[PDB]
Amino acid sequence: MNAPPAFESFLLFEGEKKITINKDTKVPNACLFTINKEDHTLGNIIKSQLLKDPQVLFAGYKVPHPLEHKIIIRVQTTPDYSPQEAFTNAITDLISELSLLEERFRVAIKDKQEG
Amino acid sequence: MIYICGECHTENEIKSRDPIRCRECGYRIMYKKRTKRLVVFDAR
Amino acid sequence: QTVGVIVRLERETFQVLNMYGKVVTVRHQAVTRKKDNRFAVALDSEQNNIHVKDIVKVIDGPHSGREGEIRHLFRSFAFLHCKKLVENGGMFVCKTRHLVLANELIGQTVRISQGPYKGYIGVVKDATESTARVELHSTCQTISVDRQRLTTV
Amino acid sequence: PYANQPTVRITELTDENVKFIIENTDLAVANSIRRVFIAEVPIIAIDWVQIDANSSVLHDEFIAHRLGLIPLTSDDIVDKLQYSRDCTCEEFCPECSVEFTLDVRCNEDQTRHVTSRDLISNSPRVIPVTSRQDDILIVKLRKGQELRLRAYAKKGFGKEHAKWNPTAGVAFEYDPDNALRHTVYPKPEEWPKSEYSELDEDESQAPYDPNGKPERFYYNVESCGSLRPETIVLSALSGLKKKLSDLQTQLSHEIQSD
Amino acid sequence: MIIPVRCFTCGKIVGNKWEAYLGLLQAEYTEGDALDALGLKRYCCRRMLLAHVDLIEKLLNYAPLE
Ligand SMILES: [Zn+2]
Ligand SMILES: [Zn+2]
Ligand SMILES: [Zn+2]
Repeated sequence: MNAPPAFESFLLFEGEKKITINKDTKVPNACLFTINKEDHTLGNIIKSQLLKDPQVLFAGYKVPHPLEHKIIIRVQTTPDYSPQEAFTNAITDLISELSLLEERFRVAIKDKQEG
Repeated sequence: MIYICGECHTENEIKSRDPIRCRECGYRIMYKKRTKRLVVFDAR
Repeated sequence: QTVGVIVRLERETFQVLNMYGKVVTVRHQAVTRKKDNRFAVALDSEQNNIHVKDIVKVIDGPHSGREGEIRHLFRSFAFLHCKKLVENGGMFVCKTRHLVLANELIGQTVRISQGPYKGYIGVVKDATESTARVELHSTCQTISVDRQRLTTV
Repeated sequence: PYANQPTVRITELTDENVKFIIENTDLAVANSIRRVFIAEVPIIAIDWVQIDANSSVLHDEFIAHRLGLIPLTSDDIVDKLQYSRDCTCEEFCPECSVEFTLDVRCNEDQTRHVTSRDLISNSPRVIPVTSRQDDILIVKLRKGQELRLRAYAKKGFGKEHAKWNPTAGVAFEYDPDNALRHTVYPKPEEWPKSEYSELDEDESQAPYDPNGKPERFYYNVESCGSLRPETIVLSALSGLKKKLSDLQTQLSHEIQSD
Repeated sequence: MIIPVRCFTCGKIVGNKWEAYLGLLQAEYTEGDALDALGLKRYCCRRMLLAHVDLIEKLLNYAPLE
């Protein structure tokens, strides 16, 4: 009766925005990225890849409610480096790592199949 | 209207204001046939 | 087709003025009570929007020159009451223009053809010009979807 | 440039199983790959059923539910198949769905097993997995009982419904000797060793590693049949990369908007 | 009533294994040996065939209305 549709966990409706950046004024060089229709799958990798950056002073993600589909990633960087640049670099490194992983997986699968 | 008889399972065409009774065996519990309207389920 | 106002009570009948300006004798069961539209708006001869309880003058028709209070309103006729008038206890009817101020989708089976509900079959319980309430055959819910995403089976 | 450089070692590869090891990566990356295995790998499964006749003892939604869980061979077709929502067709077309039909009547005095062999598709590529072991039993019919239905199978992933989950069992583990002490055993001698444990029989745990991090992850991905088990992993890596690419595109739009 | 298509816990196909399980039990297999011979290794899948009650056989004793 009050069952949400199964596509509501991953589909943006009309007028919904995929990612929104809001600079919080508590501390300098900090931003909050609100990503709609995402879950722990992207939040965890983005948080860890930001934690690999020495210029990132804080990297965290959270789901405010499991019944809603929304990820908040708080990124605070050093003053000579922006949180948006940190987020872009983290996504770029994740994409490069996943492409390398996919190519090496294809190579290893061809090695296992051939012998 | 077509009503399937309860025990002999034979279709009976009766009109309105007629008593419910089977033409063949006289059994008087009859069921409606399944509708011809388009029924669709998500396979979930 | 014809409405009226009771102008006199009797033991077994009524005297009722019709919309046309004539008082006829009808019985008690011969009429049914009409849900009064207290909020009807009409146009006079100079496009002033007249209403119930308004003080108006009649400048055309049989009762031209008379002044009364609007009681009941209809398509092109206005029902008035005037305490100076001895006829029908002051009851008379005039034209609205003789005065001066002083769905085909509901019940049809339907298929959502666009959006995230595409392929679902339902029945339109309630429809407007923009959106329609489609009671879905596949779930236990009635969704609200715009009619441009709907095709009729 | 802080990207990992992960390596892959395939230790086992059958028609329903890939056991592999990913080294030199992060725990978050490994877990996100494991989650995409279950929830974000698209396959083809039945999602639209109309039933012209159902005289069986099981009702119509029961039969539709059992039809949705039958896996269909989605190899090399789900990549070139559109989503129904993203398709420009009015109802259904070969660009977004595969049509199945079923028409079984039992006219013999023994029970008729309506199985997945009776599901007939117009696409020769997308067929029930058991039709390519016995067949998946849909319903049993008594004499005089009929099942006649028309289905459409669209593309989707396990985040929407579990019938689009391509995996049976995603075994995932790391640090098999508890060197990182991520779990703390009250009595370590009471605990059995794993398949990947590198300890002798007298030991129960590895010595504690204070500088260690999860750096080697063991997977056993078992396929339900819709995709080959290596195709699940390749499509999972591609799908995670695509999700990150779309997120980077929207992030670039949001950055340039400000 | 009828054997589930999927194991509830993991999603392994157990709907094509009920008749093979009954045939193996008719071949004087123990239930554990029958489950091992069917490839049901996780105990979540083994309880799907072990605990199944085939009520559709009892439902098929009643004559169809048609
Ligand atoms: Zn009869
Ligand atoms: Zn299409
Ligand atoms: Zn299982």
